[PDB]
Amino acid sequence: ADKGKCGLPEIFDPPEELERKVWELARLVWQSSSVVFHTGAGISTASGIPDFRGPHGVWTMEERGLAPKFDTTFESARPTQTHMALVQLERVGLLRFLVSQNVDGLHVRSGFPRDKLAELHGNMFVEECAKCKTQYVRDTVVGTMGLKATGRLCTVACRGELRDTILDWEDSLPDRDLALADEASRNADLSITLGTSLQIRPSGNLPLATKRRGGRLVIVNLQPTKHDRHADLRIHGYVDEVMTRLMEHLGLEIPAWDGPRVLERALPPLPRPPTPK
Ligand SMILES: CC(=O)N[C@@H]1[C@H](O)[C@@H](COP(=O)(O)OP(=O)(O)OC[C@H]2O[C@@H](n3cnc4c(N)ncnc43)[C@H](O)[C@@H]2O)O[C@H]1O
Ligand SMILES: [Zn+2]
Repeated sequence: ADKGKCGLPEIFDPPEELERKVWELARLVWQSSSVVFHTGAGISTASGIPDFRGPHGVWTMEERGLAPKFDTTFESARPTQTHMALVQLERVGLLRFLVSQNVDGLHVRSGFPRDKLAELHGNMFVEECAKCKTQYVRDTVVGTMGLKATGRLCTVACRGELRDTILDWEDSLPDRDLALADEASRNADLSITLGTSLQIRPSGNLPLATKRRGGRLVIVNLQPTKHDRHADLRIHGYVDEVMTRLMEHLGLEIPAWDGPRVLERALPPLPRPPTPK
């Protein structure tokens, strides 16, 4: 396949411009009915997992004849302030759906409901049965990549071959996840992209489905993105700093993470502060 544009220069918004943009983002969240978030490799860099096309990204370092650096294992990695902010946003009903390109499995481990999440490129902790399609969320990473047999069998008897959910460059996106991600993105009046370069299709094109129906588009990234020209608001800064300032404006606290936990279905929305005039 193609690695795309790697190691592009990073842009940083000054403290004055950044503060005004987070308030503009807060206004867009309060006024929107269907908010869909789009996450990429950048929202995991603050946890010790490198991105792909950033200054020290996997494909950027490969081009330089160097190896990417991991400051953690996927099992010892803890969800960032951004992952936990997204958990709270969903809990208070301010987040309708979450579309992710990340294989790190941090969204599931943070306690985010799996029925409001589309894992387009898979999850390295999730293995699927080839016969009944039943998914298994493991506490450790699945040893195989490229939808290959792991060795373990189904327990629902079915006894079907369990395969990884990691897609190779040539593999097609999962039908259920892509259909739900496309439906949510199309029907959203606000799509916010966090830590994604938006260079890989159809994943990168999903936030544009919002823009096609008069819906608003917000892009939060350090480097420039493929669809920068069609964003209503472009925030250049660290996703953790942007989300921390956002939660403060919304009057929401970032919840504590008490270790890896799996939530299959979303609960009814928890009480949230009243909306400003
Ligand atoms: C293997 C596979 O099947 N698919 C992978 C991956 O799933 C897919 C998606 O790419 P993405 O998720 O956008 O990573 P990025 O291109 O490196 O884009 C990440 C973006 O995050 C930005 N970024 C990094 N840290 C950030 C931070 N703390 N705050 C804000 N932005 C950040 C960075 O500038 C980069 O532009 O590309 C494929 O190689
Ligand atoms: Zn099975």
